[PDB]
Amino acid sequence: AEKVLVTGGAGYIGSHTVLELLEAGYLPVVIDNFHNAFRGGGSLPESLRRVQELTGRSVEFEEMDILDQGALQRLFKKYSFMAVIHFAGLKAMGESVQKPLDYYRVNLTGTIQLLEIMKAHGVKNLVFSSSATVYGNPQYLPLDEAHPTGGCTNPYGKSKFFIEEMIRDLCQADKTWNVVLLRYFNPTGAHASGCIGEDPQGIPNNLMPYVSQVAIGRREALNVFGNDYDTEDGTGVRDYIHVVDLAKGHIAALRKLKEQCGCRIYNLGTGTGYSVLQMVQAMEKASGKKIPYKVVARREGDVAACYANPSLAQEELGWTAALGLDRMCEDLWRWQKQNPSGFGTQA
Amino acid sequence: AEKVLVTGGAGYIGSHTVLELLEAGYLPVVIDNFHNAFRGGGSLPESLRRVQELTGRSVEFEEMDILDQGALQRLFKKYSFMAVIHFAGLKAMGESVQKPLDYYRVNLTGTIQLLEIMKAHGVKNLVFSSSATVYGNPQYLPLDEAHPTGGCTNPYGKSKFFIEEMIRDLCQADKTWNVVLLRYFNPTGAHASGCIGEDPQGIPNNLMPYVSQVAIGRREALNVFGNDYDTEDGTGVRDYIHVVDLAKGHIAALRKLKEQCGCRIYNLGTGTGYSVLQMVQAMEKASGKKIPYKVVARREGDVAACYANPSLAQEELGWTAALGLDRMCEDLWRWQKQNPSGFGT
Ligand SMILES: NC(=O)c1ccc[n+]([C@@H]2O[C@H](COP(=O)([O-])OP(=O)(O)OC[C@H]3O[C@@H](n4cnc5c(N)ncnc54)[C@H](O)[C@@H]3O)[C@@H](O)[C@H]2O)c1
Ligand SMILES: NC(=O)c1ccc[n+]([C@@H]2O[C@H](COP(=O)([O-])OP(=O)(O)OC[C@H]3O[C@@H](n4cnc5c(N)ncnc54)[C@H](O)[C@@H]3O)[C@@H](O)[C@H]2O)c1
Ligand SMILES: CC(=O)N[C@H]1[C@@H](OP(=O)(O)OP(=O)(O)OC[C@H]2O[C@@H](n3ccc(=O)[nH]c3=O)[C@H](O)[C@@H]2O)O[C@H](CO)[C@@H](O)[C@@H]1O
Ligand SMILES: CC(=O)N[C@H]1[C@@H](OP(=O)(O)OP(=O)(O)OC[C@H]2O[C@@H](n3ccc(=O)[nH]c3=O)[C@H](O)[C@@H]2O)O[C@H](CO)[C@@H](O)[C@@H]1O
Ligand SMILES: [Cl-]
Ligand SMILES: [Cl-]
Ligand SMILES: [Cl-]
Ligand SMILES: [Cl-]
Ligand SMILES: [Mg+2]
Repeated sequence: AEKVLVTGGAGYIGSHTVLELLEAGYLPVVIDNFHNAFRGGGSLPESLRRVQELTGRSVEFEEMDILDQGALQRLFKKYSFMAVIHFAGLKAMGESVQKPLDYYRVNLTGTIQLLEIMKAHGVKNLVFSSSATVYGNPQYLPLDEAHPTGGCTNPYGKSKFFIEEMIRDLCQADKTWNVVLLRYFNPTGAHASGCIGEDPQGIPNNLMPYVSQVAIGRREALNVFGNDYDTEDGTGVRDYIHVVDLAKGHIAALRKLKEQCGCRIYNLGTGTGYSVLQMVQAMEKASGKKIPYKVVARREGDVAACYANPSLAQEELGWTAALGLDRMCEDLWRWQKQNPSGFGTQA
Repeated sequence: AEKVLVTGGAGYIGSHTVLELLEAGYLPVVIDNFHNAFRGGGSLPESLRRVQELTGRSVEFEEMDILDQGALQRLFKKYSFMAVIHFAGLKAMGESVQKPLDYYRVNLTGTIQLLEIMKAHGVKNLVFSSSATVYGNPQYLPLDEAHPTGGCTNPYGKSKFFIEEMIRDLCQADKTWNVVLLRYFNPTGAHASGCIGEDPQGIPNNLMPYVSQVAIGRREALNVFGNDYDTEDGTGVRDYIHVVDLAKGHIAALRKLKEQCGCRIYNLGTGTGYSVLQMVQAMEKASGKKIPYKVVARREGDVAACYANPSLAQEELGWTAALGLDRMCEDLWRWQKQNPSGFGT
């Protein structure tokens, strides 16, 4: 009977998570300001309109910015939330380094405000979207939760780190709060229906969408950012994790909250690292198309290799990433093929 | 632009700095929300009313909160600022650990709003009130700017480190910004006049005001937080710096901004550390009163010794603290004796 508030719920990870919540019997209330989500023909973001169709369950949604104090207050007054899953924020589009204040305002002040509003309304259960970037340049691998944090590169990563810190202090000061900080690795793939997925606007900054776009025939070749790293093939290595697994990890996080767990931090990754070339190859296999690429200059601030140690999460969260590489690629391909130009309003 | 905005200008360090600004020929505009400042009988906070009286120069003031975006907008439209000295914030009333959100809201969100307005109005010159707390538990002494920072014990100190980091990022992103981050050590003392000084409410958390309150007779005895540290006498050692010198350091920071220095960080300390007992003794000498004390348990999170390496500030800012221990004690006593109840009741 008590709701779960989902901020930034119309985005990539958020939409997939709303779907999992609905299927698991939860009742979400979703907010988003369309900063990086496509408007549908109706009131709902297209992503969520599709989630409603897929699940056969209604999606409760309000267009709203987490920076809008009054709206946020009214929302918390109107419903009785039992928890909040916070995805809303700015993510690097390689942008952060150039616009620190936007990241500090949206991510930092936006989250402080949300926490204040939560406290004031007696909602002290949170699931926070963190990231492997908080670990900075890996000092060792795989990255376990004990790996040093902070020392992050850009404003985006620092914003995530500062937020983690704040929540940690909050839990320390008030034993009644429960917060699960989830450090995601590299989310990829799409819901198996092929109806929703990652919907980038313009030239994708991330690997996977660029690859699929080449495979679909929109882009000519993949620009590989350096091949001189200290890795097996010289190309960057990352722990790619299926968005569906990631979304399910959120449900696990809600259950953890119910245990009155205090502050907990978990990596959400598969524990397996793949290089850029390995991802291209898997995409060629999924797509049944050759995927050309060209090696270009390294990208500023890029790390050589990053991958998780997912044992804490398996142990404490009762969660593991069930989907493999081919699944990720096949699911991404399905979304891409069925939606050559991403989301669009209904015909 | 011409004017200098002084946030939290009605506070301890800020009011002394406003005085110095006025004496140096600057034109300040002060804002404060009275969160930790005493209101006078007029518009001005008592501290500033006094500064006005002492300098014979007017104090331009506006009561407002840094968290008020609308008020910030109006302020920046009304005046043409050339720089901003940012003192406004919450300090540990030992509190931080217990009220993180208040600290993060006022210190982080407030500073971010200020930086935004500054950016909006093209006022990209800032002097920020930082603290030696950012260094965390000292790895070596004295503390130079190169010592590691972050990994702060508390929400208050963390807030300070996060702010420095944000400012660093801002300066990186926009080379037109100039920012001087001043890491204060342990501010003490008062203006020579004895008319203004630190005005704590309730039982003071800091050593000096507690000491002065014992001497004046407001407190029975000083509780000494441990005598078993690895210090010459077993008690905590700190770099006590006269608030007047600190205020003067802000003027040196202003001149630094004019060089188009980008982001610079400096310690504001004397480089001389004194123990709790040494301070007690020096205050007995200054006040002519006895200051009884009792040794109690160590205070959670306390560091044995902390003091500055003042070289960089001397070399780069061209500033050094001139007033020593006796002077600090003499000035602190005068303020306390002459104002037994602080600014008012
Ligand atoms: N995708 C990744 O690789 C990745 C990795 C690390 C952590 N994260 C974090 O996880 C979260 C979700 O990432 P994602 O890939 O789904 O990104 P996304 O951009 O698709 O999702 C974020 C959603 O937040 C919304 N939003 C942005 N600012 C808002 C505001 N002020 N008020 C309300 N809504 C606002 C956007 O419109 C968007 O729908 C983000 O916080 C992101 O930083 C993602
Ligand atoms: N005194 C110290 O020992 C010490 C140590 C190092 C750094 N600092 C920092 O130096 C600064 C000044 O310290 P101080 O001793 O003068 O403290 P203070 O409390 O006397 O001065 C702060 C002033 O800011 C005002 N203020 C607080 N919140 C405000 C808000 N939201 N809007 C507007 N005004 C607001 C308060 O009313 C007060 O007058 C603070 O940033 C403090 O954290 C102080
Ligand atoms: C949303 C997000 O948090 N992105 C961050 C994440 O990126 P991260 O590197 O994890 O993820 P990407 O998808 O951008 O890149 C994955 C890998 O593919 C490579 N690649 C990617 C795209 C492309 O067109 N060509 C190519 O060769 C990258 O160099 C990397 O080796 O960590 C990086 C390093 O800390 C940061 O710089 C990014 O801001
Ligand atoms: C760990 C820390 O960051 N603490 C704060 C404290 O520093 P800090 O601890 O240095 O300063 P204090 O004035 O509180 O104490 C100075 C010394 O006196 C001792 N003492 C103090 C009071 C008392 O009643 N009895 C006693 O014995 C302390 O143990 C210490 O050794 O004030 C600074 C501003 O002034 C703040 O910037 C700091 O956030
Ligand atoms: Cl409800
Ligand atoms: Cl007045
Ligand atoms: Cl003016
Ligand atoms: Cl001094
Ligand atoms: Mg393990």
